[PDB]
Formats: sequence, structure tokens, C-alpha cells
Amino acid sequence: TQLIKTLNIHQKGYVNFDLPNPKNGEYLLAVFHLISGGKLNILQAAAEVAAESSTGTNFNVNTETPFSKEMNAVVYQIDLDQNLVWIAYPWRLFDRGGNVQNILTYIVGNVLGMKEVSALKLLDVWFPPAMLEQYDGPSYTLDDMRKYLNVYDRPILGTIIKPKMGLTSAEYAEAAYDFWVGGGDFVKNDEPQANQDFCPYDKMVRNVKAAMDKAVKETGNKKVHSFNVSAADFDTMIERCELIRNAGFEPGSYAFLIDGITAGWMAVQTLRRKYPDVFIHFHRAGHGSFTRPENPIGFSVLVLSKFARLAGASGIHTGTAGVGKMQGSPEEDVVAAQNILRFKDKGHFFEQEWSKIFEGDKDAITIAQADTARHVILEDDSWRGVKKCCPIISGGLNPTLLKPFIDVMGNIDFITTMGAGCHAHPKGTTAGAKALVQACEAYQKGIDIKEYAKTHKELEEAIEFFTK
Amino acid sequence: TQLIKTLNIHQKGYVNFDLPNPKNGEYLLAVFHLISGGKLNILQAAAEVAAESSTGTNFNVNTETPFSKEMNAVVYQIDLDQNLVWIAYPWRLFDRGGNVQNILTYIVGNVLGMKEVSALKLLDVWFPPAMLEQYDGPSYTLDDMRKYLNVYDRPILGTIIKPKMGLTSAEYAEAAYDFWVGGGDFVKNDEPQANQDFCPYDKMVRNVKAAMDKAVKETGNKKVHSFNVSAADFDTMIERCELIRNAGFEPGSYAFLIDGITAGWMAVQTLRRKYPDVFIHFHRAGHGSFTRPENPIGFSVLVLSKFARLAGASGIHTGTAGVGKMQGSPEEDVVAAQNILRFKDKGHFFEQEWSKIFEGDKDAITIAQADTARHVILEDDSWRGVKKCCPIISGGLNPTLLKPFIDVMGNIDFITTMGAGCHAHPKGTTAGAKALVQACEAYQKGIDIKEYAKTHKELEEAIEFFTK
Amino acid sequence: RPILGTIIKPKMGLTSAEYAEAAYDFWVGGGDFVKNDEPQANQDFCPYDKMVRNVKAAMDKAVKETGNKKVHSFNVSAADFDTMIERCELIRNAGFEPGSYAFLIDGITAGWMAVQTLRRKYPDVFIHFHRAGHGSFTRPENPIGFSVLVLSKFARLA
Amino acid sequence: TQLIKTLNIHQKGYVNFDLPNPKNGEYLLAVFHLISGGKLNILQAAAEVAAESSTGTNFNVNTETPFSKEMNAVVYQIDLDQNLVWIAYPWRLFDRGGNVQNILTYIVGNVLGMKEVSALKLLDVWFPPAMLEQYDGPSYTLDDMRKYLNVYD
Ligand SMILES: O=C(O)[C@@](O)(COP(=O)(O)O)[C@H](O)[C@H](O)COP(=O)(O)O
Ligand SMILES: O=C(O)[C@@](O)(COP(=O)(O)O)[C@H](O)[C@H](O)COP(=O)(O)O
Ligand SMILES: [Mg+2]
Ligand SMILES: [Mg+2]
Ligand SMILES: [Mg+2]
Ligand SMILES: [Mg+2]
Repeated sequence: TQLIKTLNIHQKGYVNFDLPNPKNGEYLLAVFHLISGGKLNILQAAAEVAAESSTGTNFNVNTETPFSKEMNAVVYQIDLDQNLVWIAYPWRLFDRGGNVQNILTYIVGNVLGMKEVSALKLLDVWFPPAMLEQYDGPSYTLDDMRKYLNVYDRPILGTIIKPKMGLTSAEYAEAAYDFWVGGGDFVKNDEPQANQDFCPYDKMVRNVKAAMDKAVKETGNKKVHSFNVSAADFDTMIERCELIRNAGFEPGSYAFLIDGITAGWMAVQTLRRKYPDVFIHFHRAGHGSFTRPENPIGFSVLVLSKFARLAGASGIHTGTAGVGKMQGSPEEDVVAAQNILRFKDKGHFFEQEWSKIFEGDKDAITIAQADTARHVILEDDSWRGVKKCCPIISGGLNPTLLKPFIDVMGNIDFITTMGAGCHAHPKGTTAGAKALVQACEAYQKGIDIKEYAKTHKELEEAIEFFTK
Repeated sequence: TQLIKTLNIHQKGYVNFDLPNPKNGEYLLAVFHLISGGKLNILQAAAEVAAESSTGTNFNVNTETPFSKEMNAVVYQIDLDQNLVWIAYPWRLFDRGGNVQNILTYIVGNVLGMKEVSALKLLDVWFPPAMLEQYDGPSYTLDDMRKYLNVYDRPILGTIIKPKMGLTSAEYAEAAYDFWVGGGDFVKNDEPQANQDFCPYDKMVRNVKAAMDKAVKETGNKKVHSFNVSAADFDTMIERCELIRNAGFEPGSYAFLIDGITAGWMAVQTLRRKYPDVFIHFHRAGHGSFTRPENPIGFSVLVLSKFARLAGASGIHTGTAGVGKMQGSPEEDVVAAQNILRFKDKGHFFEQEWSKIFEGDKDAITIAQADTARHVILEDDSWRGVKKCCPIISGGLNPTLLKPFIDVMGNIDFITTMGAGCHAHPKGTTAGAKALVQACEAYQKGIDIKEYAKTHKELEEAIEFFTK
Repeated sequence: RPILGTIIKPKMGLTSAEYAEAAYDFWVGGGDFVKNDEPQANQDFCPYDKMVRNVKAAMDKAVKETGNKKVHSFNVSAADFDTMIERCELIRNAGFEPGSYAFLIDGITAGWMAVQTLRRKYPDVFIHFHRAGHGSFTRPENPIGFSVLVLSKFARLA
Repeated sequence: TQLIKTLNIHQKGYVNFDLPNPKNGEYLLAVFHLISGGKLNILQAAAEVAAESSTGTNFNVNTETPFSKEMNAVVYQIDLDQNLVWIAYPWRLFDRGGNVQNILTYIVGNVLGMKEVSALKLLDVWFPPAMLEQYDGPSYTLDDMRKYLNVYD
């Protein structure tokens, strides 16, 4: 009321507390933690943020048409105690053809640089079904990799080949084989692993193909390697992708890892569209400045995961919820993982149903019940909703912390990669992989890891090394 | 000394205070503001940051080869009062072929997410000449656009067509013509301006071509439009680029604008390599979470500008140094602009010469003296050094603030775009452009804007509107 | 007068820009001929294409400044034929003035087949026979081998 | 010691007897039987050979960068009785793409023609695994021909 009266003529055009239905399908919804930078109240700063993020500037321009005002972002709700502002963005503003970076430019672009706000954090977003129809979403999912690996009822066990850099193609392939033949299913390139002169990319791909062939023949179990395809340009990325394709691995045995933050959302969308049959591994390296709680300006991990799911990433790192070495808590990481893995989640502020069909459809209710029961959904009915994005759990994880994270995760529908958790095991990479599989089996059987390690030497050695 | 003794075996491998020559060409140099997250001193947290950013993890992995330890990032200097840590990264770690996002993944990637640090801000970086040889740098520069525009001895005057979104192709072209025929040289797409359904991209390009043709014929002066080519994927971006190319504009009359942060560094490098003859307009929308001083985790504006120059961007927004609406001060913005515009700058912590030749070369000294004298350098001798990256000054700027920013800028070698400074002028876009040109002429003649506006109605109206 | 030439020292370790700068420094100082050192190739710190482009720019600058033509001898010895011809075509499509570039081949290490292939594919290009490794054949301290005269005669025949 | 003190400034950049790990993977190792050709001792001749076979000449050139010194071949060991010199060549010097004749041009190229040495025989070389990854190696082997011929034992 009073804050509305404090608004000038320009700011009033971007504030509508009497918006009749924010969830009518015309508006993406964004909740911002907002603290003004000085001399502006919360509502004035929110109006400036909405103008700078939809259509306007610090002033009313004389070129403003009545049609332009329809595209205005409007503040439709404010919590004064929490400093929360809700903004409805007409998704007509966004670039057509499922352009996610255009959305990020609108909502988490210039507004982060504004001195009018001392804190601007996009906590959550809500995608209407009409807007959700515009975007690709995932095409390859965790269920497809589960089918390829024949891994069900447990998290897909993965590793990151440590050292991060400095190994040759032969050494990297040897480490990948050592993890694979030890029982591990998933091996990923470290995020900066690329065509370095001491580890050439084609040699690395060929050696990884040979190592995976040997591991598959020895264990009788399929294996998956996630190749980092982040390059200087598109041509190098697609050349590396085609090099992986023409190796040639079995279909499903390789995933395309892209550094989403650094390489860009364009690279993620290009990989998703060019290779819909390949698991797109979204690596979120560099996300911290956006998502760290110490940083007042940015967007939450939940928003990043939601936009990664929208962009078509098959999976994205979500965080260990403070169990690992990455910041910082379960309330962000587990919530984001549930939101990207579930057909419907809470989440932080918006009830996000990833269905693209009518709200009260009986088939939608059946799909939600099946998704809650952990059955595969959207296989023959992919039009109904967005496919799930697989959470990927990494960062300072050893087998001893496998059970606690699941205790925070609430489920086992995720890929877990442990670089130092296995390669820093005193008895080698294969011993670390065996210890990880032993910890997973102990969790599956309900046996405590200390009790389980009495008959499993690798698990006991991992507990002894990783407890100090 | 004591902090070195506090280090364990793993951390000692990433700390070398006795590094004999950090500037030997083997190491990129990075200065980090670092505050530990808890239970770790400054040296321990710096060692973890260096390990996580070069080769290692929280532990020593048994796969580590002696060759791997050579690629270790080493902390070679620490200021305890300022909480500053210097890390030398062997640039052998970085992906070959001039991949900049690989560098960003190494140095400002995973380390931002580490809970071991409560503050981690990359304040500055230093590129050795041997490393600088590996990267493209700019190919089209501000000097080429100055030659095309026939604009010398004053900043290139530019505008952003406000409203940011909501105008049709005809209205946008009309606003661009109104600025161009008013004396303004440069018109840019707003950062999210793309193929929206109400402003189709091909229609916008054709209408902008017609408007620029009309403005060029009426004024007898060439004009430049910067088109936003940020798309969902590479194919859409190149389709829009080719659409601009086959419009067909005069060569030099169009620039390719890319949202570098959101669309990604891969898009910037791809635009640089595919179109070296086109001004690559780096728009840094979303940079704030990286660069805002309120955010303890990220990298400085200077580092972003330096990496944009390395990636081949012809120009990048640098900030109004607190004069405009964007945060927040001259010490970051002006320093970054000088570092990307000069052949050699201070800068924050490293003396960065952008020459790729011997440090004491007489020709290098002559080139530096010519660059200080504002002569065009590196035309016939582009091997010698990296071409300058033009600073672009935008954000809450009206003509009344044109003189003060130059007072902080120390030069007029920049493109200045004013969206609300001209389109919010009460007498229209052409009146705003005339007021901006009048303010520029008043600065060039030393006449105060209040004195100059007595014989120039547009400048007086702009002052009256923008002084309150 | 003899054609004045130089070899860019250091032999290795210079970037493409530093190499082109040294070549320009010799060229603008009155020197006519600049050659790749015999192992100078597509090293990671001095990429071959960047070296060729920078040498082309430096030769252009020296030619305009001095008003005299300049010649650079590029080492085209590679691992295989395909790499050698790729480097040769990279030199040709730089594109230098015809006669301003010579092809340097390590005739002993790379082999006589490389020398003959360079001669037959590029008869209009000066074939620079570098004889690195010849000493074991030609050193007087070595009782087994062949004289320098024999090596020169077979080079001229090839 | 005394041979180290006999060296000049130029030769000292190609002699490092305190090389910490010659087998760290950065260096191809070469052992040379070396007898100097007159007025140079074993260490000076070895330094000249290392300079001529990695980056240097008979003098210090003014174009030498600090990066260039990182590519210097260094004599890291000497057997005075056997006239043996160990030189660590950073394999960064070698042409990329598995170029073997480039390696031979470096190590057994110009140095054979030097008059500063009266005997220069490369007895042995050691390839680090990181260097060995760069090169092809045999693809068809004696085992393949044994399988084709059905000839074993
Ligand atoms: O390099 C690394 O740090 C990791 O490989 C983990 O290594 P360790 O498991 O051996 O520690 C992961 O890439 C990061 O955890 C990603 O972070 P996030 O999951 O938060 O996106
Ligand atoms: O939408 C905007 O906010 C602007 O068009 C400025 O508009 P006005 O000039 O009309 O205010 C610019 O894109 C930002 O300033 C970029 O910020 P930076 O220069 O810091 O990268
Ligand atoms: Mg990693
Ligand atoms: Mg139904
Ligand atoms: Mg010079
Ligand atoms: Mg030579």
C-alpha cells in the first residue's frame, strides 16, 4: 500500500499486486530475494529489477508502445519480512525455439549488475505448461542409462579419474578400466579434461574404448564413460563428439559431458539437439558465484537445475548437501535434486509440475503416482511432460559417506561419482571401486559399514583411510 | 613459514613459495582474494584451491604420476594482511586450440563451489607471451570501426533501443533510424533481443538494413548496428549471422552481439573464428554474480575483460565506473577498460603487456609509445601482440553524464551506448541523439554543458529532464 | 655477393610471434635469407600455421620497409609425407610471393625420399637440403661412411 | 665441481647436475660417449652438445627468452672414467604428431658434425611414458605374423 504510493509513474508499470492468475500459463514466475542498494525501498527496487529484466530501463522511454507495456514484468507479491519479491515474466519475451540462455539473460542477466540492489538472488522459478511446451527438455534420461547398464534399485556408481590433469591417454584409460573392472559402472572426464598436448583427445577416446571393451568382457557388465566435449568453439566440440561416435562405442556406453556454465548454455542445447540419444552430462563448474549462499547476487542451485532440465541436459551435478567438500547444505542440493528427478516437487516456493498437459488430468495423476513409486514414466507418452534430469552427486565423497547422503537424499535415483573417494584409496583404484560397491551393498542390505567391512577388506581399508 | 609447517603432504605439492620465475612463460598467474571457510588457514585453503583448480583433489590419489605433479598449480606468494594468494598455473593444463572456457573451468570453476573457502575472488590474471601466442585475440577492433565510421578523436556514440522488448521490427528499425539520423553512429540490439514472435529476427534485420540505408543516405555518414546473435544453439546463431550477412549490409556496418556469460564463451570464440572481419560485441549480461563486490566468490571485472580480449571479442561492456546505474566504482571499471584498450597496463596486481614478442624488443617499445600516443598499432605487425578490445560504456547513462565518465575514463577510446539517455528524452529519440552529440561536442570544445545548451535546445532539454 | 642469411636463435623455445619478430629484425637490417632451424616444426608452443602466418606478416613488413625482397626457408620435415605436404601447402596458401619461401628438409633424418618428393612436387621452390645427422657418414674421425663431397653430389643429383 | 667452475655463463644453462627427477616424464634421457675435440673438457663439450641439440648455439643469443631456457637440454650426470654424459632433453622440443626424425635431428643431428667433440656416440635413450604416448609404435607385430603363419615355439 504505502510502498505502492512510493512508486513513480515508471515503476508502477512494472508492479501489479492484483495480477489475477500468475499461473494462467502466460507468465514464468520468479521469486527473488531482494535487498535494495540504497535510497530505494523494496518495491521500488523490485520494479527496477522487473523493468531491467523484461522491457524497460531507469526511465520511461518515448518509444514505449501500448503493446510494449503488455510484455512488462510485474511484481505481483512481496514478503516484507523475508525481502522476497515475485515477478511474472510474460514468456512471449523469450526467444523462440527453446532458447534458455535468452531466459537467463532476461532474468539473471543485467539485473545482477544493478547498483540499486545490494542482494538479488533468484531463489526459484515456475514454468507454465504452455511455456514448457516450447522447450526440448531431456531426451535421454537416467532410466535409459539404467536399462543400458542393467542397474536398478541402487544408485549408478561412478568415479572421476584423479589426478584431474596430468595423466596421459594410456594412464587415464588404465584408471577408467581399473574402476570399471572393480564393479563401477560410470566413469567421467574431469571437467577441464580436453585435448591437452600430453593427453591427446583422440588417443584418450581410443584408449578409453579399448579399456571399456576389456572391462566389459572381463566383468560381463556394460560400462559408461562420460566424455568432456567442452571445446574452444562449436566445431571442436562436434569434432570431439563425432570422434567419440566413430570410435565406435556401443550406443549408450558414452555420455557427452559439457561444462554448462563456462562453455555456455548454447553448447548444452546444441549437444541436446544434435545428440538426443546421448546422455548429456551437464557439468556446472563455475556455478558457485551464481549459487553460493555467501554470494548475495545470483540464483539458487534449484533454479540452475530447473533450467538445465529445461535445456535438455540428461543429468546435472546437484551437490552432496554438505556431506562432501562442496558447499553447503541439504536444503538447497536435495531440494534441487528432487525437483529435477521428480514429476512434481514442492519446491522452494513454487509447486512445479513438469507435465505439459491439463492440470487435473487423470493420466497426469497416474503418471505422478507411478513416478512416486519409482516406475519409468513418459516412455510412450513423452508429450505429457518433461523427462527427469538425473542428479549427479560428486565432490569430496568417499564410500563412508555413501550411506549418509542417501539418508539426506531420500532415494537412490542418482549417479554418484567419487574421484578422491576411490583413487585415493590406499590399495588402488580397483580397491576403491570395490570398497564403494561394498558400501553400496551394505546400504542395500541395511548392514552398517563397520560391520560389513569385517568380511570385506576394501571397505575396511577405505573406512580406515577416510575416517582421518 | 609457520603456515608451510601447517600443511600436510598433499597440500605441500601445490605450494611453492620458492618458485624462481613465475613470469617465465610456463605459468599463467592468478591472484585470489581468499578467506577460508573454517578450520583451514590461508595457506591450506589456497593449496586446496590450487589442487582443485589444476590437477588434484582433497587427497593424494594413488594414480598420481611424477609427470602429473609437474602440472600442479603452486601457491608462490601470499599477503596475509590482504588475504591474497598467488597461484601459478602451468598453461599446459589448458585445452589446446585457444580454448578459453577450459581456462575458466580450471581457475574459476569448481573452486567457487568449495566450502573450504568463504571468499574466493580472482582479482587478476597474467598471461605469458608464450601462452598469449596460443589464443586468437581480437581480429576486428575499435580502429576498424573508427575507420568505417570515419569517427576519430571522440568516443563512438551509440544507443540501445528502448523499450528493451515489446517493439515490432518496424518500430525497432524506426528507433534505430531516429538515432542514426540524429548523428549517432552505433545502434545495438538489447541483450535479449532475438527471434521473438512479435519481432521476428529476419524482419528485424531487413527493416534495420532499410533504416540504416535511409540514415546513411540522409546524413552522408556511415552507421553501424550490432545484432544480437545469441540463440538456443549454434545452428540458430549462425543462421542469424548469415541472415545478417546476406541482408546485405555494407561490410563493417554490422557487428555480432553475443551474450557472453549466458550464451557461453564457446559462442564468443565461434563468432570470433567464423567471422574475424566482424566486430564481435561481447555483452556481459549475467556477469554480476561473478564480478559484483558484494559477492565474495567470483572474479573481477578486469579478469572478465582480459579473458574476453583473449577469446577474440572485439569489444566488451566494462561499466560506467559508478556514474551510471550499474555497480559500482571506477577502480574496477576504468582499470579493466584501460587494460583491454592499452598495449600495456598496470593493472590490479600484474603488469600485463599484451605483446607476444621479446620483453625488451625495441619495436615493442615503439609500439607501446605509439599506443600511448593513440596511434593505430598492430596493423602490419599483428604477430607482435594482442589487438585491443574496445570498452563499451552503458547502463544508466544520459548525455549529462558523458563528461564525468570521461573525467574518470582518462580517454575517449570507447563505444558509449545510451538507451534511456536518449529514448527517454522528452523530444524523441532523434532529440536524444542530438543532445548526446551536443554534449560530446561540448566536451570536445571544453564548453560546459550548461553553457553549451543555451544555443542547443536538445542538450538543454536533456539536462532539464535528467537533472531530476 | 653471397646471399646473406641467418638462423633464428634460440634454435627452439621461441613462440611464433618471437620467431617472426627475429626474422623481421634480420630482414629489415639488410639480411636477405632467414631459415627455420632444422628441428623447428609444429611444436606446441610454436604452432606451425601460426609461425607461417607470422613469418608472412614479418616478411611483408620488412619488404615494404626495406624495398627489397626477402626469402624464408621453412622446415617441412614431418613425421610422414602427409604432414610434410600439409606444411608445404600451408606455406603456399599463406600466400607468400613466389620465390620468397624455400622448403627446408632434413635430408638425412627425414630421408632422401622426402627430398626427392619435395623436388618433384615443387620444382619451382628452392629445396633447402639440411644435412643434420650427416656427421657419422662424413666425419674424418669415422672410418666408415662417405665423404662430404659424395653427400653433396647425391644431393645435387636428387 | 671443478668442471662446473670451468664452464662459462652460456654453458651453465645446459648443465644441471642437481636435476631432481630425470625420469619425471618431462625428459627423454640420452647417454652419450663423449670425448672432446680439443681445448674443451668433458663438461664444456657436453654443455655445447646439449645446447646444439636442444635450443642453443656456441654463444648466448639476445633473443633468448626465459621460456626458451625451459627447453634447454641439461647435462645431469657424468662418468669421468668412461667419458659418459647424461643429457635430459625436454620432449616438448620435439615436433608433435609422433615425429621421430625430428628427435633424431635434435639428438643425433648437428652435434655429430661439431668439431668440439672428437667422439660422440649416443649409447642409449630412455622414453618416459608421457613421451611414449605421443608416438605410434608398432601396430602389426611378430605375434600377428606368427598367427598368420601358424608358426610358434
Ligand atoms: O573435480 C572435482 O572436484 C569433482 O570431480 C569431484 O572430485 P572428488 O569427488 O574426487 O572430490 C567434481 O567435478 C565436482 O565435485 C563438481 O562439483 P558439483 O558436484 O558441486 O557440481
Ligand atoms: O539494458 C541495459 O541495462 C543496457 O542496455 C543499458 O541501458 P540504459 O543505458 O538505457 O540504462 C545495457 O545492456 C547494460 O548497461 C549492460 O551493462 P554493463 O555495461 O555493465 O555490461
Ligand atoms: Mg571434476
Ligand atoms: Mg487424459
Ligand atoms: Mg624487433
Ligand atoms: Mg640449425
